[PDB]
Amino acid sequence: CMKALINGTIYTSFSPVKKVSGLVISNERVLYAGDSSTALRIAELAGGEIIDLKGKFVMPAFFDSHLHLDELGMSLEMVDLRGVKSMEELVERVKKGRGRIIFGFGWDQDELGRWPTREDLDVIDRPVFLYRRCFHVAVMNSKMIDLLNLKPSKDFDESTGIVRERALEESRKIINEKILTVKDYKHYIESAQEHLLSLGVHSVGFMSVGEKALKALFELEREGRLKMNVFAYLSPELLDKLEELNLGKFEGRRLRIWGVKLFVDGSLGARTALLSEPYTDNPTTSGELVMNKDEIVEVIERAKPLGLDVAVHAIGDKAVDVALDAFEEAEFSGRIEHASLVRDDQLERIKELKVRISAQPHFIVSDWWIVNRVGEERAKWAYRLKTLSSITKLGFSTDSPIEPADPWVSIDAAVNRYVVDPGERVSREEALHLYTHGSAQVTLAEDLGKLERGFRAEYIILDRDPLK
Ligand SMILES: [Zn+2]
Ligand SMILES: [Zn+2]
Repeated sequence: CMKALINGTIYTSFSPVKKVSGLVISNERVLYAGDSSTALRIAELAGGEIIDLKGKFVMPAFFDSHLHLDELGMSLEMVDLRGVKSMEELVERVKKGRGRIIFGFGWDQDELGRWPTREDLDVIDRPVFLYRRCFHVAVMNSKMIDLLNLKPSKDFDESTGIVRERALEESRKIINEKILTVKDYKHYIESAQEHLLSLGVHSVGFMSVGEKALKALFELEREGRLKMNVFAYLSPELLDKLEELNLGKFEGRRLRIWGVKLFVDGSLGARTALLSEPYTDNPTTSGELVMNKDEIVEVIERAKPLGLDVAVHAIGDKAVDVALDAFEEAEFSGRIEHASLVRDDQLERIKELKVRISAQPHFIVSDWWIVNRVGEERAKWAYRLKTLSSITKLGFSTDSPIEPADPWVSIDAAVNRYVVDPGERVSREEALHLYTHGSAQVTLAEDLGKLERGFRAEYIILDRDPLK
C-alpha cells in the first residue's frame, strides 16, 4: 500500500514549523515530504493511490503521553446520573445500563431529595455501583455488596450500601482486580481507543497497566484489534512475571511493553501531594509520601537490565525532589508525570539530568483552587509549561479520564491560560509541537510526532489551518 497526499498543506513539524505540499506514504512510513508534483510523479511511477487534499491541511496526529485507557473506557460506559431529580428517575436511568454490572456516577442527595440506598437499588436484578458527584462516596445494591465482601469499618454502612474514604478505595481495588474480567478490560480499552481516534489521537502513553489490562492488551494485539500505538507503562507488581521470562522492553505492531509506572505522592486537590512546607489551607499537613527515594531506586534497578523506562508521578515540590534524587542516585534518566510544582532551584537539576516531563495543560483550567492550597508565592511554581519545555523534553497529556481527552481543549489552555504568570503560556506552534513530537520524545518513540522521511505515518486531515 502506497499513497500520495497532494494539492494541500502538510505540516511535517511544529518546531520549527515546516510545511510541504505533497506527502508519499508506504508501509505506514513517510517516504517523501516535499513538492506536490514530485509526490504525484513518485506515485505515478510506483502505482500508488492519489489522494487529492483539495487545499485541506495535514498534521502529525496527536500523541497523548499519559492516560489510562482502561479507566477512560470505564468512564465512557458509565451511566450518567448528573442532574437526576428523583429516586424514580435515578432507578430508570440505572435500569437502562447494559453491563452485567452497572456502573454509574454523578448523583447528589440534594438534587434527589434524599440519599440513595441499597434498598432503592435492590429493585434492579444485577450488581450496581454508583459514585456520588465528588467520587468520594458510592452507593451499591445487595448483589454488589455480596461480590465485594468488605470487612466492617466506619467507612462502610452495610445497611445502606454506602462507602466512603478507605472502603471506597478498597471497593475500587476489588472491582478492578477481582470482579472485572479480561474481556471487560478488552471492551474498555476498545471504547477508549475509538474515542481517542475520533479526536485525532493515534498514540498514547498508557500508565499504570495492571495484570488484567496487560492480558487484554496482548489479546487485542494478536487479534489485530489494536488500532493505535500503545506504549504500556506497567504497574511494578508485574515485574516478577517479566523477570521469570526475561521479558522487558518489546515493540509489537501496536503494543509496546515500554516501562514501569510509580507514584511518589498524591494530589493537590486531596492535599496528598508532598510539599516541603505545610498547605496554606491546612497548616497541619504537608501531604503524603507514597514511595520514598530508596523504594524508587529499587524498582529502577529492576527496570535497568529489562531495558524498561520508569515514569514517576510527582505533584508536590518535595515529591519532585524525591524523584530527582532517585534518578540522580541510580544514574537513570527517567520521566516525571505532572511535575505540577517546580521551584526555581529545581530547574538546573531537571536540565542537567535531562528528565522527561509529561504535563497536563487542562489542569490550569480545572485546578482553580491552586492559590488556596499553596498560597500566592508557591503558585508561581505551578504548571510552568513554557519554562519546563525550554530546559528539557516535555510532552502534553490529559491524564484522561481526569481531564477531557480532546487535545484542542488542552491546547487552548496551554496557549491562553496561566496559574499566575502569563509568561508560562506557550505559543500555538509550541503547544502543537508538545502534543505531537514532544509527547513522542517523552515516551522514547523516536519515529513518531513528525511527518518527515522515515517517521511512522500518523496524520490527521483538517478543513482549517491548525496554526490560525
Ligand atoms: Zn498521576
Ligand atoms: Zn495518571
